[PDB]
Amino acid sequence: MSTYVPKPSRDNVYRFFFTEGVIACKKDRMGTWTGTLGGNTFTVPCIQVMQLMRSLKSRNLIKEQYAWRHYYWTLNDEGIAYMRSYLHLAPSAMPNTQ
Amino acid sequence: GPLSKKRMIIRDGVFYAELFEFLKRELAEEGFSGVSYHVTTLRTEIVIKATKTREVLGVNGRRIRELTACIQQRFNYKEGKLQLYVERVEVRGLSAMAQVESLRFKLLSNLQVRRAAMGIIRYVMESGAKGCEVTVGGKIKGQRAKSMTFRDGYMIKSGTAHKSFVDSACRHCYMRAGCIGVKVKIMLPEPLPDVITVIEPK
Amino acid sequence: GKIRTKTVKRASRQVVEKYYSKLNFDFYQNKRVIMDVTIAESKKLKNKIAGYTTHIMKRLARGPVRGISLK
Amino acid sequence: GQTVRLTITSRNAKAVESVTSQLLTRARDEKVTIHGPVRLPTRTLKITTRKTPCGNGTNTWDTFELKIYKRIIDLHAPTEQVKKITSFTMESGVDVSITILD
Amino acid sequence: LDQWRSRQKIGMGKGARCCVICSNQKALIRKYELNVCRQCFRENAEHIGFTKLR
RNA sequence: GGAACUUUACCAGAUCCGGACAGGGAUUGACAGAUUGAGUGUUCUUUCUCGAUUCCCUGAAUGGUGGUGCAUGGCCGCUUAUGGUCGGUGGAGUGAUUUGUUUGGUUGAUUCCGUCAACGGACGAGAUCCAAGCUGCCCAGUAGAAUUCAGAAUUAUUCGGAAUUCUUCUCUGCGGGAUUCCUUUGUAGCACAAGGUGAAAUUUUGGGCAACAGCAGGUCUGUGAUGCUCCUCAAUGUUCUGGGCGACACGCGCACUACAAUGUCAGUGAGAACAAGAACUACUUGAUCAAAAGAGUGGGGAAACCCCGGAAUCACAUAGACCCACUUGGGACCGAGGAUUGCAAUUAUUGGUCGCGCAACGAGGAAUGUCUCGUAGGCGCAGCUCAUCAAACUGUGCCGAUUACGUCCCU
Ligand SMILES: [Mg+2]
Ligand SMILES: [Mg+2]
Ligand SMILES: [Mg+2]
Ligand SMILES: [Mg+2]
Ligand SMILES: [Mg+2]
Ligand SMILES: [Mg+2]
Ligand SMILES: [Mg+2]
Ligand code: NA
Ligand code: NA
Ligand code: NA
Ligand SMILES: [Zn+2]
Repeated sequence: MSTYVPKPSRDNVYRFFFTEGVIACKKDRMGTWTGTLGGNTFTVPCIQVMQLMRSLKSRNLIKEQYAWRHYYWTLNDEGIAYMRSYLHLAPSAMPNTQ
Repeated sequence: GPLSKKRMIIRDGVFYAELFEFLKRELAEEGFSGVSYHVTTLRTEIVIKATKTREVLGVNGRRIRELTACIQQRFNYKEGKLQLYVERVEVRGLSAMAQVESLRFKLLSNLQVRRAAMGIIRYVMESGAKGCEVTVGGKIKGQRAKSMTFRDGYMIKSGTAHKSFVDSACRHCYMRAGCIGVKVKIMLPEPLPDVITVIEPK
Repeated sequence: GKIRTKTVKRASRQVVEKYYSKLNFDFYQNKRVIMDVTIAESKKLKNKIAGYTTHIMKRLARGPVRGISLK
Repeated sequence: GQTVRLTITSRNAKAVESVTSQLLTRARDEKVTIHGPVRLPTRTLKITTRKTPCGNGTNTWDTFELKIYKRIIDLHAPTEQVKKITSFTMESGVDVSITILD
Repeated sequence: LDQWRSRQKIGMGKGARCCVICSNQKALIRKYELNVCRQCFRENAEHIGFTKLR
């Protein structure tokens, strides 16, 4: 409906993106995407999630695949450093540490 | 509530079909050659088969952990309930899934088509195959499509048992102009349906 | 069927030379003998092999047979 | 005491017969009375569809079929004894459901 | 606005369901709750389990 | 591809940006009034919020049942349902090219047997796989049967509590069984005809898979398979509203119903198989102190419910009606009530009641399709499409024949 992404919901997806290290979203534009972050089942509309990851890819920050209507976004080493600056942290994702 | 038997079997069948398609697109350059899984009471372990297991694993299993988390999110598996292992294929000269990807590698590079197809046939025949066949077709030269096949050895083509003594694969290779599709058929050496041997007495 | 093929006729001749002293003119004993001295995945084929082997044995009892060398 | 009913169902014929033949031997080791196994009728799932992707030429169809196999064994032993009979590594494709009969 | 995609939001009719692979809405197979195109089924029948026997 | 919206690609109008990314108090929403098809901030007037998310110029990118199937991939159809296809070494020819791979018999078969400048091989055919028909082991408190004791009915036989036992029927994973096996004829090795054995006697029956070459055959409306193209911010992108794909006393293909007595109507009897079901399918009882279709209440489910699956052809010694006529044949067209599906039945969504039946039609010119035994023909039932609608397709069972078992006249 709207691609206007409020900032509070923009950082929530990024924190999940850095925490888990990967995001999967079914390609439907009438639907919502949920994620579990410390018990918070914060939800974003699919169209907003789809719009946020289109900007990261075109800046050479993530790697993307598609199979059976489902997206699969994975962030690059260039993206990893970028998210560290934006979120002001120094961890190593989650499937990277150990 | 529980689902019926007719629906449990079908629901567990479209899970394998989607899993195969997902792993086919990721580990295509690494040489994916089939995936199997076995549900237990504690976990849902899955086994992959590739000829480049070092590249599939990744640094400290990075690639395997990125693949692990993709499946968990899509199917909503709970944490600690899913596991994947990678095993190595025995002989790479007898899997048309890996051979076709070696062929595509030569084709996406500057390689002669005949010199490319002769390599695959000679290799698999040397590796111990019983019959091989390579087909390359579609806008090979000029604006008109053409088909070029290369056969060697013996190969059956009819009946039902032809689905067990023959392996096959396909791919679509994106050239600068048009598309090219290549197939490789390998005859893997139960006896043949119509062979009879008489035991030597004494 | 009506007419026998090369697969049946070639295989049914090796049986005669290797095992000539275990065969006679009866189809049912010959089939039991054949099923132990040969390998094949189809019982239909083994029935025809014992059918033609019985036919050969009758001809041998009369005169020599072309392509069969008992030695 | 109580009666426990085991249901075996799979898409492959050999896998079903391998698991059930295992359970009988394990059950006889525990000296447990057995009622079965019973070979329930197999359901056939069918889907038929046209071969052409464009609707041309002769109208040709193909039929795709699936089979489902089912067995049941009734034991006579409490839960702990059953928990030891069926604890093994069954191959993939086969499932076993535990039901307590009334 | 408020009217944007208001008809599809109903989710009732032949334009509601989509193939689980193609995301297409023509000639679906709803038998046994499959939701697959007729074309996709012939290319994935072996993986699902169906095999041509007769 | 049975289109009410959607599907929709077409027509008349209104929106949204779904132009990423770079270079040079932004902006997003809202009450009331007017504009409008719109109680749609679409825009205008008046204000009031939200806060760097996007806004204005360019390049670029994305999208597009937009274009070429004579630029392609893949798949499918046909040539072609036939028995075809091809190497190596050797012989012959200046060479293209030939032999093998022929001539006789036989077979559905380049299937086999003899002869031979050949000999060796390969694929196709055959073999393999699936289902039906007969049978062995295993097996049932999701299938059944027999027997004995309590009960109940008629004047031995019937009906519906407790028990024992047991696989004839049902269920099915792997096996058995048929092989020209036996006799005779015509006989000049391969085989054929009649008979026997037998559940089955000739590819046992019905299917599936099927070589080598080709078609400028179809599809860019399946696809996140694509080359090259087109348009790209009041756009061929996308959404919303309305209409069309259903329009006509015209032509053509394929179906359904009939033209009646071997029948129509009204009763009564006996009696299938394959399937599907939310985990929506369906029983019983109300409604019923009064049409049908409906409504409404309790419960039950996947060899356990639906179900002792009460199908229609069919049968009736039913001492029923009609009597050869466009008639109680036929049921097109139209009128007036009422109920149901749906957000929405005005181009009828469908079903039920009464009426119209004065609409052709009395067996069909020249031409023409399919068919050899549980077959043709006839009869219903499930699945699929599906909120509602099957004169269609994909399967299943029930009743069940006439003719030939030949030839090369037509193709
Ligand atoms: Mg309609
Ligand atoms: Mg519209
Ligand atoms: Mg498209
Ligand atoms: Mg063409
Ligand atoms: Mg030569
Ligand atoms: Mg009658
Ligand atoms: Mg139709
Ligand atoms: Na020739
Ligand atoms: Na053409
Ligand atoms: Na004709
Ligand atoms: Zn599809």
